[PDB]
Amino acid sequence: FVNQHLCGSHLVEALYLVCGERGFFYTP
Amino acid sequence: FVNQHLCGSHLVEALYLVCGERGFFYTP
Amino acid sequence: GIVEQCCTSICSLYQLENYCN
Amino acid sequence: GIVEQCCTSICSLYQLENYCN
Repeated sequence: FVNQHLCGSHLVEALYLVCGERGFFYTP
Repeated sequence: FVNQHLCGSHLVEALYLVCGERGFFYTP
Repeated sequence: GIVEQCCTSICSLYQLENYCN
Repeated sequence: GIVEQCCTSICSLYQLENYCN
């Protein structure tokens, strides 16, 4: 799911799945 | 959509929609 | 944190906006 | 930033992980 163009909600979803309990920052 | 229990992907989605071009940090 | 405020209890716009950049 | 690297071009796990806390 990560090795593609990921935009908007799709990118936030990928960050959520990848980062897990660490969480993440989304800075567009 | 914001005034309810929001967990996991549902919470990240709400942050995405609310914060827009600002982006956000998700720190569970 | 956000999980306690928005997941385990009812979220608010007020609190969500505190996590915007 | 992330939009340029993952939206306008093909993302990678390597780059996504740089945005985890």
